[PDB]
Amino acid sequence: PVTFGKNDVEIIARETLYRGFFSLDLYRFRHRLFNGQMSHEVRREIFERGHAAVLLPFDPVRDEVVLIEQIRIAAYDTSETPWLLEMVAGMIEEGESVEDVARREAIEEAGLIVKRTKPVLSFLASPGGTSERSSIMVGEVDATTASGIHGLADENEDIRVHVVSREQAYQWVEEGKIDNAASVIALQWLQLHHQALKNEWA
Amino acid sequence: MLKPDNLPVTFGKNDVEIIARETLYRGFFSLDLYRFRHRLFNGQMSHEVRREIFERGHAAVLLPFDPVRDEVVLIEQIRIAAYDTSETPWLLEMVAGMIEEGESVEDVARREAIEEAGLIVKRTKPVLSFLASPGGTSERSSIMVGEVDATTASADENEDIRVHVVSREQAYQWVEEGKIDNAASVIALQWLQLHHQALKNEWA
Ligand SMILES: [Gd+3]
Ligand SMILES: [Gd+3]
Repeated sequence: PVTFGKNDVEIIARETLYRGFFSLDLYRFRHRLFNGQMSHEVRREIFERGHAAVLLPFDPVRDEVVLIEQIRIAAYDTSETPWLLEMVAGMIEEGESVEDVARREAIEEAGLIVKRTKPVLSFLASPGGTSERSSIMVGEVDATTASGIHGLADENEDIRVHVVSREQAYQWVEEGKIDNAASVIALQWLQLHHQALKNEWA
Repeated sequence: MLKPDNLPVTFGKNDVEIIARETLYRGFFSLDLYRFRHRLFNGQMSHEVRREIFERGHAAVLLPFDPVRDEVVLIEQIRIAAYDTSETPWLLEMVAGMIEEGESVEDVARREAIEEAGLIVKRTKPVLSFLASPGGTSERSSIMVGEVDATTASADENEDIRVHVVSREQAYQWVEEGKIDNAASVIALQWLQLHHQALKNEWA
């Protein structure tokens, strides 16, 4: 399929336009046109904010899924509410594995202890404006042991756990009641592979 | 009075308030800074919270699908941002384009289908709209499946965009193996692998 590779691109230079907690970078480069020639200097503004580790909490026996609720203001302007139904996830720091970063966040965010995890898919949220990459992973868990609201909240990441059936969470995806990238993919992947997974596990 | 809309979530837009939006940087793509407060699940009010948001505009995505031949039309194209975490910045994607004032999702989809793939979309169908990374971007992409005729595959941006026609099954397998890892394509192709027989019957 794809022809060209990293030797077909010459990155002239990069710059940081802004730098707070997250940075916005500038990539200047030239590449192979599909007709064989190189292109002029091309410019692209790239949002650089690290890579993500995701984790789909799935209870094989009960055939349920554990969802995480929280606010995401970014969603405000194009959704009925900034509060979203999500998967477990954290930003991958220094030299951490996605597996660990994912199991570590399953305790913190949903108070669950993942037992047996399996990789799903690794995607780019939007190659057109951000270098961010997400690795999903499916994780076996007992829905029954989820935690609840925190009396003394984490205003940074204030979370409310939601436990629903596998089949339902999926309809919410099809219904548009679950529209963040990580969730839709993971849940879509589950709908296509659940029967095989319930048998492999349990 | 009129009853409140339903929410599969606990709080609505009325439970948070956006104090302001300072601006960190501005290009054709801006980086804004939201300052806001909101209810916590413990029933209390949060102190002021600041968050950097990549304002990137919103897109229109189209999945070129040939029911009768059961093929899909892909677009190959470079996306520098994948350089650092991919073996190649050249990705296989769907027909997409930015939606701007006075334009409907279906319009951009139909327009971009001709200038990127040189295909003429017949019947279209709303599949699903998703948020890329609500934790740092406001971006939103709406998807549609476009009834196409793979033989008609062509194309304007040809030196900047190469079109590939493959069968549904081969495309999906490339998502499974990771040869297709961009959100728009992954979400689209999975949806299709779950509905094709019904879509083929519908457009039959
Ligand atoms: Gd955390
Ligand atoms: Gd265009």
